[PDB]
Amino acid sequence: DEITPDLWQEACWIVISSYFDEKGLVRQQLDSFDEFIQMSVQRIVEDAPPIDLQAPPRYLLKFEQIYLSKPTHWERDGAPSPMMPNEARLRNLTYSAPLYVDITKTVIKEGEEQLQTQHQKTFIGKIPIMLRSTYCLLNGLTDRDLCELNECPLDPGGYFIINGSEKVLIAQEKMATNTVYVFAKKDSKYAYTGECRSCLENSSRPTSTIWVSMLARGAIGQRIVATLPYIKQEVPIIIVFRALGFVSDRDILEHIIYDFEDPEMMEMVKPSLDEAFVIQEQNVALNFIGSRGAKPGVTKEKRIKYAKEVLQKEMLPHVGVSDFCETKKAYFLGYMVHRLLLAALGRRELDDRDHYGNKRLDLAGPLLAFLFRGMFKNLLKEVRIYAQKFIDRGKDFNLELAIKTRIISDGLKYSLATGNWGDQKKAHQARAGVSQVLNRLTFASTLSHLRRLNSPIGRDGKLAKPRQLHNTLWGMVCPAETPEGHAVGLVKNLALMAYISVGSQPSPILEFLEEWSMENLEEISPAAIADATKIFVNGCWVGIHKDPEQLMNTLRKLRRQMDIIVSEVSMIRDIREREIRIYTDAGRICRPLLIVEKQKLLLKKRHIDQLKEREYNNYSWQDLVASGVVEYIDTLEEETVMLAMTPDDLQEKEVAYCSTYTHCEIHPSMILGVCASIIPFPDHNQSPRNTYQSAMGKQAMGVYITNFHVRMDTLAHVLYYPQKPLVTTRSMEYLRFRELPAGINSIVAIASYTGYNQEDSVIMNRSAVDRGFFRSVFYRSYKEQESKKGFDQEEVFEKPTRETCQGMRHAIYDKLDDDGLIAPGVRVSGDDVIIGKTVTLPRYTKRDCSTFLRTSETGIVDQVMVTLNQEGYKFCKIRVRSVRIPQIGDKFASRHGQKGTCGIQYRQEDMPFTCEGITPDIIINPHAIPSRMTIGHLIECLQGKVSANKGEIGDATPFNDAVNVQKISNLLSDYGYHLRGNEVLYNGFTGRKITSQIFIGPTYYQRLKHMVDDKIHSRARGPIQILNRQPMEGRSRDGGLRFGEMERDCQIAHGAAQFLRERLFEASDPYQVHVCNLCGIMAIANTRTHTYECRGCRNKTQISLVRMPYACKLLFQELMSMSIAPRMMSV
Amino acid sequence: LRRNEQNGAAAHVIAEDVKLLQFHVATMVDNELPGLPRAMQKSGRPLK
Amino acid sequence: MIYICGECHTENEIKSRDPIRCRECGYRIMYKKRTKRLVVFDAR
Amino acid sequence: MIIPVRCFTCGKIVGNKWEAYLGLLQAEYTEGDALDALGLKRYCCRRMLLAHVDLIEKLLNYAPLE
RNA sequence: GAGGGAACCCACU
Ligand SMILES: [Zn+2]
Ligand SMILES: [Zn+2]
Ligand SMILES: [Zn+2]
Repeated sequence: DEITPDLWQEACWIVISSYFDEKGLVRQQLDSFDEFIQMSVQRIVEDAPPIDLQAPPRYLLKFEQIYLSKPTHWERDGAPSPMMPNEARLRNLTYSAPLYVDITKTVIKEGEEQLQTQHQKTFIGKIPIMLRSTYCLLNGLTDRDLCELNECPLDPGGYFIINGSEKVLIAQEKMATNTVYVFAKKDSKYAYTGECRSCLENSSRPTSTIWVSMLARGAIGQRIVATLPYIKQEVPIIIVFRALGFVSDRDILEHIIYDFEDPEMMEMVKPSLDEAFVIQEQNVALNFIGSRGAKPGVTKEKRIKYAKEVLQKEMLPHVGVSDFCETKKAYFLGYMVHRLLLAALGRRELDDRDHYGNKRLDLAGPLLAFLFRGMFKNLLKEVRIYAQKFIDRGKDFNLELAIKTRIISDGLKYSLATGNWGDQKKAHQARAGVSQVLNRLTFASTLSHLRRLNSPIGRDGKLAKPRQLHNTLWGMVCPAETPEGHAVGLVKNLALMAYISVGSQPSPILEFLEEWSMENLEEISPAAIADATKIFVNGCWVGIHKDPEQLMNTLRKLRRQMDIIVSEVSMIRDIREREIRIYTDAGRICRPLLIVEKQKLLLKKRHIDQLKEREYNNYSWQDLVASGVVEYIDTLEEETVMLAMTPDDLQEKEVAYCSTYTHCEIHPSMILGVCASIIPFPDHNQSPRNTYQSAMGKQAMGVYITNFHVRMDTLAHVLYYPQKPLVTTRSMEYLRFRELPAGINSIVAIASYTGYNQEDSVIMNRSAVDRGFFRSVFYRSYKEQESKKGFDQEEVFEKPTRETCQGMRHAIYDKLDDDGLIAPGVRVSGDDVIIGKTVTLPRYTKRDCSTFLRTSETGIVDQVMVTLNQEGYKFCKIRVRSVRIPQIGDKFASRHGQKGTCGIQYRQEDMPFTCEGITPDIIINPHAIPSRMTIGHLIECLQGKVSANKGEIGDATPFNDAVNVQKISNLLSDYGYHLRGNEVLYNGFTGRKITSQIFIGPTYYQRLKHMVDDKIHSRARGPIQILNRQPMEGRSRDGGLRFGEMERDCQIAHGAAQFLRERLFEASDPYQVHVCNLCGIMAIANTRTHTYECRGCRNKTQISLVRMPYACKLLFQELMSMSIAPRMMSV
Repeated sequence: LRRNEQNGAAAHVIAEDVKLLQFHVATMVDNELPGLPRAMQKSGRPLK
Repeated sequence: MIYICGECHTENEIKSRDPIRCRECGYRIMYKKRTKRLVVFDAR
Repeated sequence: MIIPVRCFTCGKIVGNKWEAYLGLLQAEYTEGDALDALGLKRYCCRRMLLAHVDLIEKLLNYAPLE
């Protein structure tokens, strides 16, 4: 039976709860890593060619079968142990699993049979393991087993541990491969250009890009040329077709123009035929191609081989790379030329770069596969060099000594540790920030960082189009969550039900198409192409079909029952262009949609009833997918579907605005991401305020993880009393915000009281703050280790002695124990030693290199942990705890972009009060509201008053007609309050009623990480830089502030020349030099002996003292190093 | 190159040493000039 | 001095330059004792 | 993490009410009736118990170092 | 009574 509209909200949140019970939130990272480990590593090992080596004896090395173990640790003893993630985090280990491989070495001598050596399970490096993946040791463990291992069961996984640091792989956007995209290059010689970044499927190789372009009108006619890989000049397209093996113009035009009764395509291909008439043979065309190669060979036959290698191996690898597969390549190149002509005629629209179905998302799988492909090539190269050396002069080589496991191990470790995605010696020419340190300030920040997408377009670009919120981002990318500043629009976040496809083999779909009446390209005359539908499988034109509608019906029926076609395969029928494109590759972002047949949902009450007992029936989300009820639609397929926003669009009368709905949104509020789903009433706010809250929800202090006592993070922040919001969204039930909340429901009165809340400020209740309101804990970890940097050098944790250690920092050392480490529970201040480390000097046999506490960061040593690092030295980590009571200048934000620092704190007797004696916890200014139009803040406050009076958690799902401001007002008036949330407040100071009535009620506030005590900084005089002798950088180094160029301009406009001289000369770097009065060069001055001598002039009396900045002296000496003579003349 | 001119040496090795000296002096002054490889520290980072 | 083993909850005497290993279970992560010094908290 | 001793706004004792509130909720009370039975009349005291997340129970599932 | 630089990333106004 059909789901009634009164049960629809409950049913749709049931199916959403089923989806998040199965998939979770970091499914894309785990799925990509599992595909990389299970399939991509073995495929990379296979596609690597066997090593053939001759001096002579012949040696053939063939890598056959990989073996991956579980993550094990080997200490200096050498006994393996099951290495746990907390052990990796605490001991600064890399959570990696050893990768073995089966190698076969065959020996081919002269007059001797082949000899087989089976080197089974040969260790070739260590693969870092994503947490909670298949090969992690936490896989399949219950929550009790995770708690017994000191792991948080709410922790999502999806990250790596590299040297004890948690690293997340940000997903990387790229243009889709194997797809023809025609653009119009502006201000160039090309009117239009077709582009195909061709990459061969089932393999990890770089993408070869071909440009089939057309020259501009400004030339008798406009001609089509081809820019091929490894070819320096542009080649006319008819020459490429002739070199492919088709000399006649009729065959080339049959490959290009499918309907010969179309004269304008003939008119536009006329100039290319006229240009390339002088070549008429395949070998002459191959000669013309090879004449413009990377290195043109002197032998014509060498040019023929090079041109054939370019046209076969490097021209469109996806349609075919083997021998005698040139007709498929010719049909694809003709299709590219046909698309170019269609764009030239205006008969087909130009492709959109920002269209997000033209983009793929490289997740951890593809990125790690690219790395491992390069490094396995490097490992085979080094094995080849070693075995070549020991077959050249010697006769035999040991294979276990040939393999350098440091290559794979340290390359993966380096690229995951630094984020530079490439090689260590080529860091400047590799993409950076692919791997980032995982944000652990809030659980919401952890989730948002684990579901983070990145456009690798430079942030210095001032064009707006990649930063714009495209239409095709609906349901795939959160429209609110983007950073502010240089990375706006470029860094994106996943929507909650968005899933990035993991990849599949096209072989079942290809076989099914072969015997479902699709005729191949090799077996058809071109005359049949004009009326038939071209079929593309992963961008490979494989054939044509005469009945495309029943073919798409059959394909959808197969995918909906999880037959031959798997669920993540995208199938798009371009009906107007007569094309069917089937995509199975990875990186396609999709989302599940309810299937609608004849204005009725296929989701019935039986599915909802079965899902209500998910843990009884064993009915899950995957059963709902297999039932043909929901299906995953990606961005390219979504451009052909007809979405009902709600089932109310289906059950509509005579003018439903559409009678051909194909899909229905499960819930529209699922278009938001993790951080935008905690906003209550987001559709009542201005959109930049939702963006600002999506930014600040990652800076909100709560309880970031459950096992924070085990962890020693460098920066950690724990609220005393985090509360779940009184006004929640239903999407917050799957972000675990009810279990790890970040904030407190606060009685907020929006009023102007004493003027101390003006310009985005809040007044806090000091009496509330005394009771623990928004009190937090700051944890800081300090790491130190003994290191044997040489035989004589020996750092050691010792309690130092004043008459024995060189160069102490005049501090106390009594709080250290005699192991050199401070004890837990000891109060520490900014000038205190917490780790006493001395290094032996090669009577002061050792000097002080003790670890000091960061200045002005008073606190108490919470924990001290002693362990062994990777290379077996003593390693200490000390967590110091400091209690942060809310202060004037601490940043606080509601969930609506209402950031603001605390301006003052009043006690309970000074704050305004209601007739019940309720004082606000926070008073905010009214003027924060009108220009912002954060009406969702007011509705959250009203709904929270209703929720706290009724004893319930208010629902603030965005698009909900059951919740209305009038309904909340009537509910509030039912509880003895004014219906609009106003109350009569009395002045705290005088007791008189405030003439206006104050809006007051519970609103969820967040304590942001930005305390004033982490930012207050003054310098009188102190440390200076070595080179320019100017003050240092930042409060952490007791540095000075920069009196920059704009400040210099402002003080010029003020006319204050002596203040300008004070700031830029004698508050930064005074210096005195002695210059010759004749040559103007700095002289040699001995101030002790009064010997002022100038070499180059024989001058010992015409020397003058000049006061200049030290940076100006350094500038003049640098100029003299550049053979410039800056001569300071005192006349 | 002092060694290669104090004792006898070929013209081409002297020209190659002159080329290397010219490259080193130019990259001491200007390390971001186009057309030539950048002078790099052994860690792979270029020199300043 | 006395370090608690992270896994087996037992206290162990460790001298200087002794490798940090639990004599019971061979666990390499160990924690210092809470100090005996007298620390006063205002109850605020 | 644990129930606050005082209501933040007014300072009424709510630290002795969390287990009683959980027992009332286990006894099929609604949340509003459970709050009314405990004498929490002001909504400032009601947000103490209504919005409390008792994280200390899940913290007690970890084996203690000390 | 004060001994590194560089690179990259995140964030703030
Ligand atoms: Zn002179
Ligand atoms: Zn132990
Ligand atoms: Zn109260």
